[PDB]
Amino acid sequence: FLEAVDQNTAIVGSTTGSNYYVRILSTIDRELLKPNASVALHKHSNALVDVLP
Amino acid sequence: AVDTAEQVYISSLALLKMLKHGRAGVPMEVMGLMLGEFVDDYTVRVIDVFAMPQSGTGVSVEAVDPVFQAKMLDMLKQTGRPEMVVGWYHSHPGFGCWLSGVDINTQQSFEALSERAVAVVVDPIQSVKGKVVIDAFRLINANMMVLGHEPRQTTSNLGHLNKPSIQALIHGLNRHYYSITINYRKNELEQKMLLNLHKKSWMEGLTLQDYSEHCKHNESVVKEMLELAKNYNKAVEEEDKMTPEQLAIKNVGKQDPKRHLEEHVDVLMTSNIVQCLAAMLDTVVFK
Amino acid sequence: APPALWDLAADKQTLQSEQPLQVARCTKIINADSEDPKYIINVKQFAKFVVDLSDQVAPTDIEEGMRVGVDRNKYQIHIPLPPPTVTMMQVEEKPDVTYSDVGGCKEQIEKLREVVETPLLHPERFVNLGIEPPKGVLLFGPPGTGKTLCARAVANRTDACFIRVIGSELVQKYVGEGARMVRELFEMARTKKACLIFFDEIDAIGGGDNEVQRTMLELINQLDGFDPRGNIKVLMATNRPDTLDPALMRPGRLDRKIEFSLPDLEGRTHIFKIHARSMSVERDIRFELLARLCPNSTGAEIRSVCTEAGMFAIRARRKIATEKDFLEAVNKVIKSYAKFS
Amino acid sequence: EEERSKVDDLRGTPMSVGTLEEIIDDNHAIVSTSVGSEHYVSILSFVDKDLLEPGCSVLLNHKVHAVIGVLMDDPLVTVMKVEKAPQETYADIGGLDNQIQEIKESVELPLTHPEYYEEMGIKPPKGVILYGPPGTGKTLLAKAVANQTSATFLRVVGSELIQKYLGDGPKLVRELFRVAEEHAPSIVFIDEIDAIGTGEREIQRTMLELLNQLDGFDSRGDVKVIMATNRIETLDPALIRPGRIDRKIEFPLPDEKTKKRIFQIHTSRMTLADDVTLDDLIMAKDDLSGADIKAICTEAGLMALRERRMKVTNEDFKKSKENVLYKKQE
Amino acid sequence: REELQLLQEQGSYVGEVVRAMDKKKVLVKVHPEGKFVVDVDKNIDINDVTPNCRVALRNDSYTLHKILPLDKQIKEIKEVIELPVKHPELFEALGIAQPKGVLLYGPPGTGKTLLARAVAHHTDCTFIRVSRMVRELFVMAREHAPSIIFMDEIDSRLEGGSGGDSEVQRTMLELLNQLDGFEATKNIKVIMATNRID
Ligand SMILES: [Zn+2]
Repeated sequence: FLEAVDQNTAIVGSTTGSNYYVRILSTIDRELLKPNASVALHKHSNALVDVLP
Repeated sequence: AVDTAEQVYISSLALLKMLKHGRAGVPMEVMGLMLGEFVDDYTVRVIDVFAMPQSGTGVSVEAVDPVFQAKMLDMLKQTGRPEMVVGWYHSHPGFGCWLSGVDINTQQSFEALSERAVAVVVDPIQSVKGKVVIDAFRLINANMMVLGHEPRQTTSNLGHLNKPSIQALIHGLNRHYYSITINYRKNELEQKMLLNLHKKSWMEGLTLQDYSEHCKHNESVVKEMLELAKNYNKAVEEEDKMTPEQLAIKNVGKQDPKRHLEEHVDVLMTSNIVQCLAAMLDTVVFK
Repeated sequence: APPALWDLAADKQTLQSEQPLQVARCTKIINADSEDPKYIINVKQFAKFVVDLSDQVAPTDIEEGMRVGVDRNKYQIHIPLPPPTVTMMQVEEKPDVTYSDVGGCKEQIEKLREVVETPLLHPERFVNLGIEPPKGVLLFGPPGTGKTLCARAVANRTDACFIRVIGSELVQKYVGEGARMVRELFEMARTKKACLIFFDEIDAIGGGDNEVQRTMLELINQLDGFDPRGNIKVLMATNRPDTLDPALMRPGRLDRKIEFSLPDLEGRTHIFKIHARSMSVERDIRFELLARLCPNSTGAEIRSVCTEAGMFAIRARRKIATEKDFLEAVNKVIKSYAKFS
Repeated sequence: EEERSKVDDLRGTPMSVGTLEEIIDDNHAIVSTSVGSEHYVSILSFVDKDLLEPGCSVLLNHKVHAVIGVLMDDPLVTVMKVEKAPQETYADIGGLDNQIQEIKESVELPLTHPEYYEEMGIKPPKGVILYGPPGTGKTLLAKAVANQTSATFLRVVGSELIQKYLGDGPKLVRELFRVAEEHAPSIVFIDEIDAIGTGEREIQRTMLELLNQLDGFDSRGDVKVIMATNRIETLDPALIRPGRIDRKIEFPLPDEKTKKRIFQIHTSRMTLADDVTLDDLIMAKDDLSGADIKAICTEAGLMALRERRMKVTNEDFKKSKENVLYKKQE
Repeated sequence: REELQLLQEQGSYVGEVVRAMDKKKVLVKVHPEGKFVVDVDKNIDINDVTPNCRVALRNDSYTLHKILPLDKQIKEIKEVIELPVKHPELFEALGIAQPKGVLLYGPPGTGKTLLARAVAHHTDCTFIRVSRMVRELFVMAREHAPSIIFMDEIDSRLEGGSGGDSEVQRTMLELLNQLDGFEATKNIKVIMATNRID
């Protein structure tokens, strides 16, 4: 995760270095919106379910 | 110069054969042939669908062996399968379901006999297991560029044809390449045989075996899930002790996306298994 | 837009012509060939590929390390294509100094004249009278008036001035171009019906340096190797004998090492005789006088005498040049420069 | 109209920006990108193919890369040369009349007044190479300005244009050689030659390649190249014989009299008071060019112009002279 | 589930526009092997998209979505700091020419931080400190004008170092040109600090 630009939508940096713009899912609260966090999207859906400690 | 509103009938035969063929849908190009019967102009029904052996060349007109095709078709003619071929299908993994120049060339060569020439491309590789939405493809005439593209009546089903609304492939390559709607059909034998077969696929053999397993596991294993369930309940109540302060201060607006209600409702639903199975133990003990 | 109008109307057939010629696999170049069916190819992305040859390209038209068009769908070679700038930049066809500039070397000018003039004029006399015409000579040592006999050799050919090659063009960035350079200029030497090729400044490619050892040892493999030709011409020009590898590999094919230091009293008047077609010299000026009034005046030094003296003759605003007007430029340019040197 | 608005499918969403390498006479050119993808497709409309000057950025697509058009893009080329005709002639400066008639006679004889140039049959199309100890464009542009009266001019100042970017190579020298080819009646002026004085290994090979292309091995007499540096010791001895082959001269030390003449020329149009002495002005200076005395003539004319007067008093010109005394000592 | 097709879109890229073109075809600098010039979607105007900024661009349609980002010392200082405490509004009515700033030269034992933060702690106003990186804090002081600004880090022949220092001398000269220039807002009072040849 790189930055959060607004509510319910943010940007996420992929492993290859390219930054991705993906709307986050509504079920996830604002606790997972930490700027320096280990976010994990899906391999196809590219949606985040939970972050890793 | 005439056109109608055609619709491809898809039963569970071709569907499940495209699902096993999708499991065998390796990155290597695969080949298949669809069969059926043409009853009128604007309807097409598929019944028989089989697979073809793979080749190093892949999808091509040279890979289609006419003596093997006609041999298997003749072996279907000596059996109870008096249906002629209606089209050919394949898989396009990774690069999208669109058709390359070779595919449109072998489609142009294979459409000389059948005017319809139904084409279906299955791609279960990147498609999630939630939806199995599949689409059938068609070939447009090159001489129709002056007149309207598709003079197809009954424009109601186009709303159902607008579900594949990818912003690159459909209208990214829609020129000289359109599609057609897909509907299904299910008789009572498939409905009751497959319905009872799936309910039984989620049920037991005698249907009385694994009931007492959980009825008596409520005392051994579920007790741990009940203690942990109470640990989550108290783990939320420790914050619910702090909630009446904020609710006693602001009372305006909601900032916490957590509801703290439906999760506890679900905990009660998992806790009601003891109540629902207590009567089961009462029946097993009674008679 | 006016240029795009007729081509815009001519863009209709580009749709029916877009299906062909679409093949482009980044023009991957091959490396070698173990067998005729399978060809080992390497793309620029550091990915080695192998594919069979198509039916549209003959196997005899395949060259080692040749950039050709290749499909990205069938991976076959549809059509080849003919295509550094220094190679064609180094092409030289210009008239220059003739034989009249013999620098006093009575015997040496025959030792090289019998190999630069006679083998071309008498091909049968040297094959029947002997076993083959001579190889060539070797001008080296002190620079002095160097490169004058090179132009003398270029204009000395009675048919067409040939190509000369300097050696200071091989030491550049992206080493390895020397191989293809010498192989394509020797291939063009095969195309020019056994033409003669001159190689100047061997000291700029001889004497880490292993990337240069590739180009100069391969150069020796192309000189001693009689594949282009082993009879036309061999000649190297260097300032120092500190190039030991060409000195130990030269006895195989090169021969007749000679010297050319300075001309004599009767030569400088002949360089003035070739300067009779230079800036206008009045008939009152005697070539023997100006030639005898300057010792140690090699053809390059007196070429600079005519250069600086030409500049002062231009600055004099005169219709013609007179010896009394530029003799100060002569003895100034030889004596004021001879003081420290 | 429809044929003009029908090619929008190629320039639509599947569009990219690539880098063309060269144009082939077979109407299929070769392009490149970050990974160097080479695709050859028959050309289309909206392209020029003549003034395109291959080796720049072009327009590509996500498709088979049919070239639908081109997109031009270099601000550094504009600041290279001046296209105006300054009124400063060879008769506006004195003392070096021979030093200016050597270059005037050197490069004004070709292509102008040709009876003393083409009748001789020499044609040394190399030109002289000078150097000014003060430099700063004042002396070297005061000597090169003689050719700027009635002629096309070409100016190159500083070796920064090679070192301010990645090692593209001598391609910019090829651009100056093609604009000089299309502008043959011109004068090439290279100023502030500090390539080796200021990777470093590539500067030597692009400088020796600059010497190679500057020698004119394939071109006839086309243009006169006049180079101008500041220190003659910075240039290697290898840049001489293939470089300066016509003539060179030396510039005297501007201590008192050359600064008196520079002061007279910089104070000939302006009006100064009677009490303005010269010995203190030519005494307080020490190894100064003309750009700072022109700067104090400008700020002295403006500072004296603050009182709506054009006369420059002595105390105000000493007050502006303090900028000269401080600037060289800072 | 309608958004699930946009999940199947394999996400979207992050576009960065560097130059706008007048032909309604804006080039956008993207990830390497990018640089995809394309016309933006029809529901979003072109002129609003400013160059040199990052935007949201889809990976297939290439459409833009939106823009992205001591009792005597206190007795003598009461007139300097305790004056704007109780009556900040009637400064326009007061015509006694209140001083712009005050200086305190000497050994900074007590009075550099405890006095300014103590009396300013009685003022209950924000206390901005200085702590080239010397102009952005001045822009922050321009944004948050009402405060007590105090020099603490700077308190420690002409030359280039006196020109670079003369940039901050120019900063305080334009502090006398803003403070002594025109009162943009009430309560603008600062405190100087200097102990050496300066
Ligand atoms: Zn494929």
